[PDB]
Amino acid sequence: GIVEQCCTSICSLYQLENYCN
Amino acid sequence: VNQHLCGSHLVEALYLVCGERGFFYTPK
Ligand SMILES: [Cl-]
Ligand SMILES: [Zn+2]
Repeated sequence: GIVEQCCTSICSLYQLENYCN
Repeated sequence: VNQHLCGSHLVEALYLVCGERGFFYTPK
């Protein structure tokens, strides 16, 4: 998930917007 | 790579990025 994707490697604001509601 | 320490940074960044739309945080 986002832990998998954003903790090993740095997610941008762009990538993180994907998890919004 | 501590998901727990990392997780708390992520919930804070999702609060800024998502703002008003909100989000679900399932640690999943
Ligand atoms: Cl930390
Ligand atoms: Zn920290």
